[PDB]
Amino acid sequence: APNQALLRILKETEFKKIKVLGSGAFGTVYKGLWIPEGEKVKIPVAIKELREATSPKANKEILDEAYVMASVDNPHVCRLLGICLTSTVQLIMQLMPFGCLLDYVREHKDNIGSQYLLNWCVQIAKGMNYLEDRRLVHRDLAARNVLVKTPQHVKITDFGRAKLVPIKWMALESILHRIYTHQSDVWSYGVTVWELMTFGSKPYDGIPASEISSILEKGERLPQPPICTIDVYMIMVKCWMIDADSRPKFRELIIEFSKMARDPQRYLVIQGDEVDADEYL
Amino acid sequence: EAPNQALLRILKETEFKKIKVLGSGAFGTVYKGLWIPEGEKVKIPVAIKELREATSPKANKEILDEAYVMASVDNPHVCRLLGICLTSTVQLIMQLMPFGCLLDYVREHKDNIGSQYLLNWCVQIAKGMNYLEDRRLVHRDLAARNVLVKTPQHVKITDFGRAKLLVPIKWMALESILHRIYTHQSDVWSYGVTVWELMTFGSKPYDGIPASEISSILEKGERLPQPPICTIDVYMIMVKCWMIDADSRPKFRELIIEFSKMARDPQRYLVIQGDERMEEDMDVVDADEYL
Ligand SMILES: *CCC(=O)Nc1ccc2ncnc(Nc3cccc(Br)c3)c2c1
Ligand SMILES: *CCC(=O)Nc1ccc2ncnc(Nc3cccc(Br)c3)c2c1
Repeated sequence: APNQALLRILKETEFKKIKVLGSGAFGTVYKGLWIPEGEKVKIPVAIKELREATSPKANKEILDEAYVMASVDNPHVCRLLGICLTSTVQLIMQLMPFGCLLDYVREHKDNIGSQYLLNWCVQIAKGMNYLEDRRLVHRDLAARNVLVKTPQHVKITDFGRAKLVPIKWMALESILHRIYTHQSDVWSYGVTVWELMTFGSKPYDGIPASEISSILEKGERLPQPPICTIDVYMIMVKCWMIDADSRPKFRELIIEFSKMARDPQRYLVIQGDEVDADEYL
Repeated sequence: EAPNQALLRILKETEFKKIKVLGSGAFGTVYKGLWIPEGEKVKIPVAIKELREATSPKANKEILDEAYVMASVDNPHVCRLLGICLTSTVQLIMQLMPFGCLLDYVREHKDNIGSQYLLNWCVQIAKGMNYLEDRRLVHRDLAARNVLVKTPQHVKITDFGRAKLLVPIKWMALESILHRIYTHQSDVWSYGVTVWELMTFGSKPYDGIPASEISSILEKGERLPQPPICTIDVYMIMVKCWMIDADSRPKFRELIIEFSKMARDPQRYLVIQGDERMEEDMDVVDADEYL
């Protein structure tokens, strides 16, 4: 029907960049402070200035992404706050205090519980299902791209493609033919999960990126994280089937983990197991 | 309701090669090959199964459930799955058993097999099948060419293609032939023929009989005949397993016990009268040395 989600346009002077968050091949990120004009309030944010090259073809393109971060309302996907109109469009968004899901697990890894890990998997599967339900391919899904609002709430948030290269996290169809379907995302999901279960291991460490396409024919994949039971590692493997049709659908993944979420210690073995923008409104 | 921490190693194909073909089921085939972990100067003897050639997805979601199972059981009497491979058409790795199919071993060293050796295998198998019936599972396919020999002192079941929970007709119960109904008691019928197989050192059950008159033969009340080296005490247990009434058949728990009695005194139940027992480099450690 009508799709009335506001796009709010902010002027740059209202907010400044503090420290750099990460770098992508085209464009970068900052964590900064938004200070509405004369409102005595400093809102924590995240800003993305475009890849500096700015030619026009890319601008009609960067904007379609802003359209999207702006048009989805779901508990599991970040929601875009503002955008800026520099010559090279910038995008604004609420900052998530606990950082990338990838960082959070490295810093409080001695403390993460089995109950906590499954809840994140079930949540992400929902966030990805919402988009697959909305017919949309993320194409870039992986640990450094899910966020932590509170250890109890996570949200997907990079859309660099959001088409409606990260090879280690891409399906075989992708590497060889640049074919992304909803099921090509599932392959990424499978590696994203392996990421949590190692609290931050680099998938395929030290394997030159070019030998990767050949490794997968040869039939090798990522190994079994320690704290994983075989019931969990099996779902990771199924997502890596060379046949895109053999992979689980994001709808079914929500369900499978919801089962394990009921009984976390039966599937995960851990030693010693046991101002806000959002506020703004 | 205890967690399942069974490992599943994923291997890349280049790490191992197929040497000679082993056996065949029309969809799928075995192989005996050599697994060579990357640059670890070791050649491990293996067995590989490249599943049946088509990869209709429907079948892939199915082939993997089998791998889940060979992987999830720890018992001295069931082979245990080592690795799997991710070709498009899934493949499976497993520790090779040096003495081959239990069906082959008995043909090549038949003039030397002793009464004590034969009963020990029966009691062992009964345990291997009980372990599965105890974990709610039907092989559906059990027969001589599917038990293996680790050492003349240790045997293990190993083929699951069917692996169902809840066609080799000569080895199937009557419920199976007419209605495809496998229960744990319908494996018992197979067991009965598997044993008859040992007691003939490899005779083809129902030889020359066209497979289609087999369902009719069984209602006529005929069955497999008495292997010579069998006393009637042993052949009776074979017949009881062939009762048309699935409820009349012996349970795998009870079979373990019955043979354990005969295993105490092998010459009182088996008559052999030869009775008494007993260039290719080695780079090569069998399944155990490598974790
Ligand atoms: C791990 C470093 C990091 O990305 N941390 C972080 C914290 C909170 C966030 N809140 C909102 N956005 C992002 N990242 C980000 C990436 C791309 C585009 C946008 Br506007 C925001 C984070 C990231
Ligand atoms: C009698 C020929 C034969 O099957 N020999 C043989 C020796 C050792 C084995 N070790 C492991 N597996 C098998 N067979 C087999 C069949 C199906 C699937 C798998 Br991965 C292995 C044998 C067989």
